[PDB]
Amino acid sequence: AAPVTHIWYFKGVPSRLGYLLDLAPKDLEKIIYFAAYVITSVDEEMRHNELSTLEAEMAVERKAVEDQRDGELEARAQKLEADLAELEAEGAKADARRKVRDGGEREMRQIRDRAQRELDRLEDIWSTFTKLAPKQLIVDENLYRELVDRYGEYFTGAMGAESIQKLIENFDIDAEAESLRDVIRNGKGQKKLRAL
Amino acid sequence: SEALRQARKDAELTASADSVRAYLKQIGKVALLNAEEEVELAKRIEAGLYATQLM
Amino acid sequence: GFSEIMRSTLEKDNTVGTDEALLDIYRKLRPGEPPTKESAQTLLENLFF
Amino acid sequence: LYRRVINRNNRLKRLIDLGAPEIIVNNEKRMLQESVDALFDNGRRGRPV
Amino acid sequence: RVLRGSRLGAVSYETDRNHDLAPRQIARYRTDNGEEFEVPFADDAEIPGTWLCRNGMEGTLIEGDLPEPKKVKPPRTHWDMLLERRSIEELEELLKERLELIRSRRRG
DNA sequence: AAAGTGTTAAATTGTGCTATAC
DNA sequence: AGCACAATTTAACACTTT
Repeated sequence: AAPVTHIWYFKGVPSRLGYLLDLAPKDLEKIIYFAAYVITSVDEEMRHNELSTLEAEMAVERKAVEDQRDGELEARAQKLEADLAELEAEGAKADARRKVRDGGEREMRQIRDRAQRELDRLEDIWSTFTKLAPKQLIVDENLYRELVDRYGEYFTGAMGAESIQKLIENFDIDAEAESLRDVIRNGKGQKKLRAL
Repeated sequence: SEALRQARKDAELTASADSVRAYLKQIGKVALLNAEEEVELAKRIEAGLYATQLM
Repeated sequence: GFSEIMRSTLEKDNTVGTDEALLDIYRKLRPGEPPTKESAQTLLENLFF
Repeated sequence: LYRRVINRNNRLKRLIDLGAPEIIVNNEKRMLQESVDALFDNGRRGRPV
Repeated sequence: RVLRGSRLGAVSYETDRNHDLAPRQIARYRTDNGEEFEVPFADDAEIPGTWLCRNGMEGTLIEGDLPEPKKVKPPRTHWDMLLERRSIEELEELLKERLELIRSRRRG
């Protein structure tokens, strides 16, 4: 009821499925035993031409994160103004006022750094989307759901032997044959020794 | 705690080739429920079933 | 103190402290598990003690 | 080994028609893969049956 | 000791033949994915309509008899397990309730 | 001057074999 | 257990940004 890879053609030495797809065996075992999604196709035309509108919409969410950040930062500024106003409206000790001004800076730092962490997350998902290509891997298992619910129409990804069957379907043998003929003819080094 | 709050991040990206341990680490990521959340989930289930029947 | 190899490894080791070595031992032994404070001071005493 | 293959195949065929979350179906497909691998060449990937 | 064993069966000693054998007729069934299977039968035999073919799935005869759907049901299709324990008035006064929660939560 | 970045060697894992008859 | 062998990594390198 679901496809299954033959074990002789995956766990050999050298692995024939790894050579036929240019995938490492440590990545092949992550794919076919349900540990990492693999991109199996990507529409290059839609991702090429709608890239500007997609990054323009991405800047909207980035500025929404920055706007909630500066709103909480203004809240922390008004809160620390209220602390240093109402505590210092009367006579007070010095070191507790130092601790109050320190804790205000601590909560402001917490706000801007939580915002920095989620800003880096939103940068990372877009940097992952902009370099999409088949025979990749997504080991995160949360980033793939973020790529499926958002920009989920530009590609396809799967797990296991049905994804390996889909990669074998879209596999033009003559292109890889001519490229492997040309690498050993022109280039040299470890790249030539591998391509044989 | 950068290291302490790292190696916690770098833990969930390893293979763990024993499949039983892989299944246990997979099911560990969902939290439990209290005594009154299951009531809300069951109400949502029964409402959705009635709506699909009326559909 | 005599130990011409021991101070050499103490230079080239780079890991300083109790917790900083405990996370390294746990991450090399499990491997890849969240470091806690039970698994720091009870793993070494639950393997040889 | 034939019994384990057709057992996990029948259980996958029942879990798919019943409607199931993705975790149970993926666990069943991984068990099916390990059963067929144990049938063809035992003790190669992982521990032997 | 020796421990003889047998897969349960028999070996008969009729010398084989190949000329006089009671006569047979061939039926042909057709499965769901357009496959054709030829089955021999004795002449004094009621040829059945459906046959479990070599493909693994059932195939009807090539004629147009249409014997039986036999009125087989679902079984329990959840719902039924919902409708048998909870009645329609309790659901209609609940679903609409949930429906109003879609109206109030959307605008706050 | 740092910081990567890809290309090039020693370490690092896995596979296969190990006589004959009672 | 080891003996050999070939495939797959740390690290050691100059080259090019920052």
